[PDB]
Amino acid sequence: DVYYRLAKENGWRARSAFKLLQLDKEFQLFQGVTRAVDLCAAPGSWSQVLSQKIGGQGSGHVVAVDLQAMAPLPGVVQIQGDITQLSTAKEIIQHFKGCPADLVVCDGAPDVTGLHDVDEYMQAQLLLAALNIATHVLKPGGCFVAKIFRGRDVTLLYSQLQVFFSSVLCAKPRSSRNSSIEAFAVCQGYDPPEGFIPGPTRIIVPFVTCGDLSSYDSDRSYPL
Amino acid sequence: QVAALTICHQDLETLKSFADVEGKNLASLLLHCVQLTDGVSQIHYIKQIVPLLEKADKNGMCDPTIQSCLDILAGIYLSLSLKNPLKKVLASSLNSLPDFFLPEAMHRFTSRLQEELNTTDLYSYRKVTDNISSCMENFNLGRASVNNLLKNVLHFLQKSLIEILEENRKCAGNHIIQTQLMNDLLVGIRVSMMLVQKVQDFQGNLWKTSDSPIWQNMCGLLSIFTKVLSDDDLLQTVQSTSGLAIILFIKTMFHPSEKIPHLISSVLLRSVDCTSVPEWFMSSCRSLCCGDISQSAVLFLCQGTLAMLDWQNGSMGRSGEALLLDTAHVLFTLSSQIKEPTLEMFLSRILASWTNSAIQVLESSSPSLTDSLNGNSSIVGRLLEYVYTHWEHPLDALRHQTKIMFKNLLQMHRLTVEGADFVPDPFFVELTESLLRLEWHIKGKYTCLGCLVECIGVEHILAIDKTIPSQILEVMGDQSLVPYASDLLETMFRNHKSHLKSQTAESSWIDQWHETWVSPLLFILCEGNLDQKSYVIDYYLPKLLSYSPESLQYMVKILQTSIDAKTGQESCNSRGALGALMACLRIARAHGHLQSATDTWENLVSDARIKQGLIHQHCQVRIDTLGLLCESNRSTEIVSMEEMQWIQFFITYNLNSQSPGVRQQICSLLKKLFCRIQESSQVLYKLEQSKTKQHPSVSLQQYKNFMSSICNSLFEALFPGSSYSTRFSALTILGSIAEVFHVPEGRIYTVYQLSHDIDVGRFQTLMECFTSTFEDVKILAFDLLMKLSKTAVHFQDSGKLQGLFQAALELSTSTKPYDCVTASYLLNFLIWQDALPSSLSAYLTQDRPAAVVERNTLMVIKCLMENLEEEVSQAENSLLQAAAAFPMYGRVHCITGALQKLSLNSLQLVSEWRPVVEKLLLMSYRLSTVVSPVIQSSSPDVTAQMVLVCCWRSMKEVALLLGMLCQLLPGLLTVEQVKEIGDYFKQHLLQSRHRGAFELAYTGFVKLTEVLNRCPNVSLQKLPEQWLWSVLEEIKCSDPSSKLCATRRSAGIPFYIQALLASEPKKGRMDLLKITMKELISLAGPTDDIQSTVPQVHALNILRALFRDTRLGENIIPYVADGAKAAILGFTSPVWAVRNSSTLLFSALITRIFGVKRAKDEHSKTNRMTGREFFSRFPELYPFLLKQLETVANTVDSDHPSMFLLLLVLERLYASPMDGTSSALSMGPFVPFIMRCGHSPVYHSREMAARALVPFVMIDHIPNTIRTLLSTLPSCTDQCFRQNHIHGTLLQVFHLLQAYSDSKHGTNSDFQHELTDITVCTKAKLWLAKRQNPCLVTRAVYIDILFLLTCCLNRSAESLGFWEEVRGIISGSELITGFPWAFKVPGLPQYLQSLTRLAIAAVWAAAAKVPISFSQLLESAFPEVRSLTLEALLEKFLAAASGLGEKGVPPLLCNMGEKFLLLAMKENHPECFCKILKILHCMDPGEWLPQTEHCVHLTPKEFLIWTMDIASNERSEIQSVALRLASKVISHHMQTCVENRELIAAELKQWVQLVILSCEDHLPTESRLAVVEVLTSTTPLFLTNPHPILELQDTLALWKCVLTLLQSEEQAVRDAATETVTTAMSQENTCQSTEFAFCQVDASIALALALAVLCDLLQQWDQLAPGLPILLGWLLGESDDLEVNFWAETLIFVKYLCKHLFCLLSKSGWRPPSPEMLCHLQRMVSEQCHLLSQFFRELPPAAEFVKTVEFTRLRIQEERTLACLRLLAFLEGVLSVWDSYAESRQ
Ligand SMILES: Nc1ncnc2c1ncn2[C@@H]1O[C@H](CSCC[C@H](N)C(=O)O)[C@@H](O)[C@H]1O
Ligand SMILES: [Mg+2]
Ligand SMILES: [Zn+2]
Repeated sequence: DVYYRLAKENGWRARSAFKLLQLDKEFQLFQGVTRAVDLCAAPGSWSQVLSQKIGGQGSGHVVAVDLQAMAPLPGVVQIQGDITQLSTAKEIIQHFKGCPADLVVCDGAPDVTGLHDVDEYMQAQLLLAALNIATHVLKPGGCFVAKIFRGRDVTLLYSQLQVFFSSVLCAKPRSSRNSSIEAFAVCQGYDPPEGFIPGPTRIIVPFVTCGDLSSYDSDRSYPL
Repeated sequence: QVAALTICHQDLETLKSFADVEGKNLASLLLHCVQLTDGVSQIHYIKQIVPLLEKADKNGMCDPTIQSCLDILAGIYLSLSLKNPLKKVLASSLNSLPDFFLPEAMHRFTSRLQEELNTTDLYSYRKVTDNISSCMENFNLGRASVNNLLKNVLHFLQKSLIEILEENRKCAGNHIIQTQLMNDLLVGIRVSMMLVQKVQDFQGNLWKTSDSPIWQNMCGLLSIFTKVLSDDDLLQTVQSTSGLAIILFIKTMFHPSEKIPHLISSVLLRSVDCTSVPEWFMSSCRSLCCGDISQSAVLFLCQGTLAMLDWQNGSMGRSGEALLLDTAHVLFTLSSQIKEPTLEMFLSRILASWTNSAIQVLESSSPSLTDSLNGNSSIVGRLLEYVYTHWEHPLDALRHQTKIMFKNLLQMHRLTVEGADFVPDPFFVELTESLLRLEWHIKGKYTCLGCLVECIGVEHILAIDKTIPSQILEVMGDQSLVPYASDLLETMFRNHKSHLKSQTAESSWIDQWHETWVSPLLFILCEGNLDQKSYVIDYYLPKLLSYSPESLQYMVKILQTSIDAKTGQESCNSRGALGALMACLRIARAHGHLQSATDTWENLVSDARIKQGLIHQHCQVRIDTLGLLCESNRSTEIVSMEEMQWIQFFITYNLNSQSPGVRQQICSLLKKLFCRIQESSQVLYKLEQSKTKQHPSVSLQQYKNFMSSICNSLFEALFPGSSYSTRFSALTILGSIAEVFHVPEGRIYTVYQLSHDIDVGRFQTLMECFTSTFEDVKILAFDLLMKLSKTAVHFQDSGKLQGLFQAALELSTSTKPYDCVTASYLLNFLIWQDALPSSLSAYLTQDRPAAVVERNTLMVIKCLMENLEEEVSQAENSLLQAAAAFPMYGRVHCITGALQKLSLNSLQLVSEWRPVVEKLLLMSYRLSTVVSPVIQSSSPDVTAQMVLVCCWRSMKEVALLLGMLCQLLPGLLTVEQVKEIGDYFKQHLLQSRHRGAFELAYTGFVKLTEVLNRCPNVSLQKLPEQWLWSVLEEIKCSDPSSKLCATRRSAGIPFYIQALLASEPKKGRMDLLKITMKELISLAGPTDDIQSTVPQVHALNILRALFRDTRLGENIIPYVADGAKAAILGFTSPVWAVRNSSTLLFSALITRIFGVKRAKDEHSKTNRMTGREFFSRFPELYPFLLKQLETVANTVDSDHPSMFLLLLVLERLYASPMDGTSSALSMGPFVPFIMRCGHSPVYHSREMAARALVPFVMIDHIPNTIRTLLSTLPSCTDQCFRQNHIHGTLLQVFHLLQAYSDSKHGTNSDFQHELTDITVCTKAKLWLAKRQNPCLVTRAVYIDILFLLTCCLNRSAESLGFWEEVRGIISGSELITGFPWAFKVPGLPQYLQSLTRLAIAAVWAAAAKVPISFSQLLESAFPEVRSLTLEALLEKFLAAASGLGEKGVPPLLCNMGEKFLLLAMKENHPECFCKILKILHCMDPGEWLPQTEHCVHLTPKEFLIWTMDIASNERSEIQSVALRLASKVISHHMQTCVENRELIAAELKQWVQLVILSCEDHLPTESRLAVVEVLTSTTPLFLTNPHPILELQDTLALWKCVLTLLQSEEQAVRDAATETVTTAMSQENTCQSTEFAFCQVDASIALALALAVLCDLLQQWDQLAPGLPILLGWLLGESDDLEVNFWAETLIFVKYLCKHLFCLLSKSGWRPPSPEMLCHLQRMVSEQCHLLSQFFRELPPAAEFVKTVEFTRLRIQEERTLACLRLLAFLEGVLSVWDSYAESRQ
C-alpha cells in the first residue's frame, strides 16, 4: 500500500490517521466539534488528527484513553486504562460535567486472530463499552465513529446502533486494507431514548447489552 | 574424488624381501601400485594382478612371494573403508583368482580376518563390523572365511554390542557421542541379521545342541536383542531392528518348526505359558514371557512377525493363518492406544505390511480364511475405517501408507471372490457409489477413485455418471487440487483407451475417446478462466499429449479452423483458439512429438500468428509462444534466423512483466534458448573443421550477431528511471548469459563472450545498479559483476576507485535508513576484487585468493570499527547529534555484511581475528547500552522520530551482528563470551516491555541457539535446557510487579521459549517440548489461589505461540486436546485476562486442528472434518465437550458463558457421507443440547446454535426436524410467550430450511410432498408474522422463512392458499399502513428489509400469472425499502437490456422512463440515487429523453448539463455513473441528427474537461474504468473520426488521457485501455496504421501502437502543423520543466513518441512552413539545456551513489531534452545549443 509510507513521511504517528481524514471529506465529522473523546488510541494518530483539526482553534479539548502509554501532545489529555473497567469509565466521564463532547471516536480492536467469529465477539464487547461511554458523555445529535469488523453477520450490530442514533452508516476508507474486513460505523445524530438515563429503556437497554428480547415476553395471550 | 591407497610400513620390507629390480613377480607390481597417488592406474594394475598369478600354474605349490603378495592384498583390503571404490575394485579383482591358488589364500585371509576379530578398541568396532559386512556381498574370498569363523564372529558381535550399550549408558549427556553409538548398534544388528540369513551353515539342525559354541553365542545375541528391544532411551530404529532380529532368531533357533507360528502368536497376545516354552527361550527371552512389555515392543514384534516369516506357499499352514488374524487383532488394539506421532507412522507401515502378507497368504489359502478376509469381513471393515480416518493425516508418510493399504484391500477382495461371473462386484459398486458422494475438495476421494478405476474399469464409473470428467476439470482451477485431479483423469483415460481397444477392434474407437477426453479439454483451453487455463496447461495437458501424441493432429485441426473463422468475422471460442494452439504446439515441440520440424512447422505457425502470440494480452499466451520458440526436445538443434528475429521482437516489449511468476518463466525460457545456442555452436564448429544447410560459418556469424544485439537490447533496458521488473529481467538474463557462455573456458572454441561486449560505460551502469532501492537488483548486479572476467581495475583508474571507497564510507554514516545497504554492497564489491586503496594497508601489521579477500575484509572492518568507536563515544556524550549526524547502525550493518561473505569456519589469521572480535563485542554492548533506555522509555532541528529510528535500527543491527558472530563455533569465541551473548539476549526479549526488542532479538537468539545445539562441547550444549528451566521457574512466581509486560501478546517470553525449543534436533528427540508442555498445561489449569492468575496468564500466552509455530508442527498434536480443555475452561474464569488469553489460544488451536483457510470467502466445507476423524485424533474431547455442552444447556433455562466457543468448535464437524459403519462415537447425543442452546438470552449464542445445528441433522431428516421444531412454537391463543425461545427456534428452522433447499433442488422429485408438509406447518403458525406479534425481530425471521419457502416453491413448479396468506401479510403491514409510534423499536430496519423482499416476490408472482406495486414501493419514506426495490428493478433491467440474452424487459416495466426521471430529481439518498442513475443508463435514451421536457422541465441539453454538474461535483461511484450517463446522452445526440454538432459545442468542451478530470487520482478505480469504457464506446466519434467534431486540442487531450491511462499502476485500467487501443486500431480508416488489427495486445506494445495510430491520423486529418507543437510539448513534459511506480517509465513513452515522430516526418517530409511557431519550443528547450548544465555542474563527485534521486531525475530530464533537440535539429535541416550542451556534459 501507500499510506504506510505516508504515515512516516508526514507528521502522523501511524497509518490509521489517514483513515480518519478520509472519513471527514465524506461525512463532514468536524463541522462544529469543539470537545471530542478518543478511545483506544495506540500511538495517538487519531488524537493528533483531532488536535490539529479542533485544537487548532485553541479552545478544543481532547481526551484520549488507551490500554497502553502514549507520547503526550499539546492540547490532549491522556489516560491509561481499560475502558471495559468501570473505574476508567468513571474517570473519563469525570472530564465532562456540564459541557458534553460533540464527537466520540473509537479505533479499538482485539488482537485480531484471523478467524472472524472470535473477532466479532471481542469487537462486540469493545463496542458495547465504547457505546456506554458515548451515551454517558456526548451531547444529543452528536457523532460517534467506531471501528467494526464486517463479517458474515452484521445486522445485529446495525440494529443495536440504530436505536441510539438518527443515522448509522458503514464506510471503508481508502487507507483501510482491502483484504482486511475492518470497517467504520459512523453514527450521526445522537438521539437517546426519552426515558433513558445513563418504559422505553426496559426494552432498549436489554437489547443493546445483548440481543435480549425478554421484554416482549408475556404470561397471557397478546392483545389484538 | 577417491582416497589414495595406503599400506603398513613394516610390510614394506616384507614386500621388499620378495621384490625384484627386473620386475617379473607380482611383488614389483605391488611396489609400483603402493607408491602412487592417483587411484586410477592402481585399478588397472589391479586388473593385471590376475594374469600374473595365472602365468604360474605349473609349480604345484604356492610361491612364497605370491603368498606374501596375497597377504598384503588382504591386509590392504581389510584396511579399506567402504567409502573407497578401490575396495570394491580389488574385491572384484580377487573374485577372479585362479583355482590353483584358492586354498592358501583361504587359509591366510582367514588368519588375517581372525586376528582382525581380536581387536578391543571400542571405537574400532565399526570398522570390523563393516569388514564383516563386506565379506558377505559377492566376495567369494571372505564368504568362506566367515563361514569358517562363525564362532569367532558371533562372539565379536556379542561383545561389541554389549560394550557399545555400556558406553552409551555411560556417555549420557552428550548426544553426538550417543548418536554415533546408536549407529554402531544399528550396524551391528543389521550385520547379525545378514549373517543368520546368508550363511550356508544355519540350515538343518546340526548345531542346536546346547554344547555348540554357535548355539551359545546365538542365545547370547538373542538375549541382547530382547534387552535392547525393551529399552526405551534408544533410537526407535534400533528397537524396530531389534524386533526384526528377535523374530528372525526365534524362527531360526526353534527346533519344532511347526510350533513357531503358535508360540509367536502367544507372545503377541501376552498369553504365553511360562511352563511350556523351552528353557533356552526363558533364559534369553524372559521379558517376552512373564509379561510387562511396552506397546512399542509389541508393535515392533508384530512388524518383525510380518517381515521375517514365510507367508507364500502356505508353509506355516493353518497356524500361519491364525497368526495372521491374531496379528491383525493386536494391531487394531494398538491403533486406539498409540498416540505418539512416530509410533503412528510405524503403525501405518506395519498395517500396510499386514495387507501385503494377507495378499501372499490369500493366494493359496484355505476356504475358511476366504470368509474372514473378504471385503465384507470385520477385519476389512476395520481397515477401511482406518483408511477413511487417516487419508488426510498431516504426515505425508501416513497418507502414502493409507493409499497402499486401500489398493491392497481391493486386491484382497478380488482374490477372495475369484469365483466371479460378471465383472462389477457388489462390494466394488457400493464402494464406488459411497465414494462418489464425497465433495470434490476431499483429496482422498481422488486416490481411492483411481484405485477403484483400475479395479473395475472406468466404463462403469462413466455409466454411473458420464459428466464426471467435466466435474473433475471444473476443480482444476484450484491449485493444490490440480495434481490429484490430473492423476485421476490420467488413470481414467488410460483405462478407457485400454477398454476401447478391447473386443471392438477397429480404428474408429479413437473418435469416441476423443469426444470423451479431448473435446472438454479444448473447451476449457479456449474458454475457461485464466487460472483454469494455466493449471490445465501446466499439469494436465502434457500428460494427455504424452500418452496419445496422435491426438495432437486432432486438436490442431480443430483449433486452426476456429482461428480462420475468426478472420471471417473480423466469439470467445474463436478468441482463445490462438492461445490453445500455442500451448499445444509448445508441448508437442518440447516432447519431440510429430511437431519437430525446423522452425516449428512449414505452415502451422506463420509470422503474423507468432507475432500476435508473442505480444498477446494474456500472460499465458506470451509464455507459451516464447516456449514454443525457445525450448526444443533436441538440445543441440540449430536456432534459425526466423527464431532470432522473433526473439528480438519479443525482448523489445516483454521486459516489464508484472507477475513475478510470469517474469521468472520468461527468464527461464530465455536461459534455455541460450543453452541451445551454446550447445549447437559446438556442433557447428565441429562441422566447420571437418574439411541444404548454409555453411555453418554463416550460422556462427549469425549467432554472434544475435547475441551481440540481445546484449545491446538488455543494456538499453537499463535507462534511468527504469522499472523494477525491467531491471530485474535485464540483470537476470545478463547473468544467465554470463553463466551459460562461461562453459568452454577449459575448451578451445566459444561462440560468444559477454566480457568482450562490456565497455567502460556498461560497467559504470552495472555498478550503478547498486543504488537501486530493491535488494534483489543489488544482488543480481553483484553476481553479474563477479561473473565477469578482467573487471576489477581494468575498467577503473585508481583515483575513481578511491572516490568509490570514499563514497561507501560516506553512505555508511548517512541518516537515510537504507543507504547502509548500498554502502555494504559497494564495500563487498571493492573487497572481493582487490580494489581497495593502498592506505588501508596501514591498519594491519604484516597466492591463496581466500587469503587476500580475508586481508581486505580485515582492513575494511578495522577502518569501520575505528569510525564506530569514535561515533559511539560521542553518542555516549550526547545522543541527539548522534541521531542527527552519525547514526551508528550503518557501520554495524557494513561490518556484518562484510563478515557474512566469509567462511567463518576457515579463517587463517586468528592472531588478527581474536582482538578484533573482542573489540567488536565490547562496542556492541556499549552501543546497546547507549540506545536501549530510549527504546523502552519515551523520548529523552532533530525530531524524536529520527532518534527512535536510530535507536531501534541500532538494536536490530547489534542483534544481527551478535547472531553472526555466534557462528564462529566457540577458537575465536570463548565460552564466557557465548554465555555473555546469551545473557544479553535474555536481558532483552524479557525486559523490553515494548514491541522493539521482541522480534528484534528473536532472530539473533535463534541463530545462537541452533549453533549451541550443534556445538560438540558438552558445557555449551547444556545451556538451552538450563535457560529453559530458569525461565520456567521464573514464570511460576511471576509477581506482577516484575518487568514483564502483558501487552503485545506477551513480554517476549513466547519468543524466548520458541527459540529455546528450536534448538531441539529436527524430529530427533524433542524432550524439552515434553517438559515445557507438561509445565505450561499444569500452570494453565484452574487455580484456587487468586494470586495464581499471572502464572495462568503467561502460560496461555506462551501456549498460543507454541501451537502455531511451524517447527513444533506435528510434535505438538498429543497436547492439542489438553490445550483445548485449558482454553475452554479458561473461557469461564471470572478474570478478564484469562478469558482473553483463552480466546487467542483457542483461535490458534482451531487453525492448527482444521488447517489454513482454502478460499477467501465461502468456506463451504473446506475447513471442516468429520466427527470420526476429529474424535479419533482427539478421543478425550468427546466426553469433555459433551459434558460441557450439557452444562451450559442446563444454565439456559435456570439462568459470560462458554457457549460460544463450544458451538464454534461444533459447527466445524459434519457427518461422514461414506460412513460405511454407523457413527461409532455417534454425534447424535449433541443434537438435543444444541437446540436448547438456542434459547440463550444472547443473540450471538442463538445465531451460533442455529448455525451449528445444521451439520448434525441428516438431509432426509430435515423435514421431520423442521415439523417438530415448528410444532413447539406457541399458537396465537397460547398463554406462554418467551421471545428468546421463539427467536432461537425460528433461527434454527430458518437455517435448516436453507440447508435443505441447497440440496434436493433438482436431484429429487419427492421433496415436493415434504415441502407441502413444511408449508402446511408454517401456515399453521403464520400469526407470528402479522401485527399481533409485538417484536419485529421475530416477525423478520418468520418472513424470511416465508420468503425462502416462496423461492423453493417457485422452482419446484395448496400453493394458492399460501400465496393468499402472503398477500394478507403484505396488505396489513406497515409497508402500507405506516408506523404509528415514533419510537426506535428494535429490529425495525431488518423487518422492513424482510417485508420488502417478500413484497417484491409477491409482485413478481402476481405478474407471472396485488398487495402492492413497484410504483408505490418506490414512494415509501424508508430509504431501505426504496433501495431494495431499486436493486430488484436494476437487476431486471441489466439482465434484459445490457446482457440481452435474447430477452426484453418484462411487460410490467415498459413505460417507467417518466417515473425514474422524476425520482432522479426527487431523490436525496445517495445509495438510491446511484441506482436510479444506473437504471436510467440501462434504458434506451431514445425513449426517455424526449419526455425530459415536460416530466422535469428540462430540455435534453440542460439535462446533460445537470448530469455533468453532478459528475463534476461528486467523488464516489456516483461520479462514474454520472459520467457514463452523460456520455450516453452525448452519443445519442451525435448519432441522431447532424444539426446537434453545432448546438452542443460548449457542452462537448465541458465533457472533454470532465473526462480529463475523471482520469486523475483521488478518485476510485471505478472512475478510470468508466473513462476507459466511455472512450472505447465512442472511438469512431471522438478519437478516430475522419472529420473531427471537436477541436484539435480536445482530440489530443482525449488521446493524452488514453495514453496516460495505458500507463496506469493498476492492472484492470491497463487492460481496459488496451481494449480501447484495439478498438482504435480496428477502425476502417486505421486498419493500415499497424499490423495488429482486431488483435488484443499487452499494454507495453499498446503504447507504441496507439502512438502509431495517432501519428497516422494526424497526417490523415492534414492538421500536422498545429499538431507538432502539442506533441513536442508532450515530449518536454511540461509538468516539472526544471511511493514508487512499478510499471510506468517516462523514457519509454519518450522513446516511442520520438521514434514515431521521426518516422512520420521522414515518410512525410512535412517541412514546417513558419519557423516562428517552433521558435517558442527552441527557446524553452535551450533554457532547459542551460539549466541542466548548471545543475550537473554543481553536483558532488560520484553523485551516482551519493545523490541518487537528484541524479536520476536530472538524467531523465536530460534524456527528454536531448530527444526534443534531436527532433528540432532534424526539422531545421538550433544545433548550437546541442553542441554547447554536449561539450558541457561530455
Ligand atoms: N479494552 C481496551 N481498553 C482500551 N484500549 C484498548 C482495549 N482493547 C484494545 N485497545 C486498544 O486498541 C488499539 C488497537 S489499534 C489502535 C490504533 C490507534 N487508534 C491509531 O490511531 O493508530 C490499541 O491501542 C489497544 O491498546
Ligand atoms: Mg522497535
Ligand atoms: Zn512366569
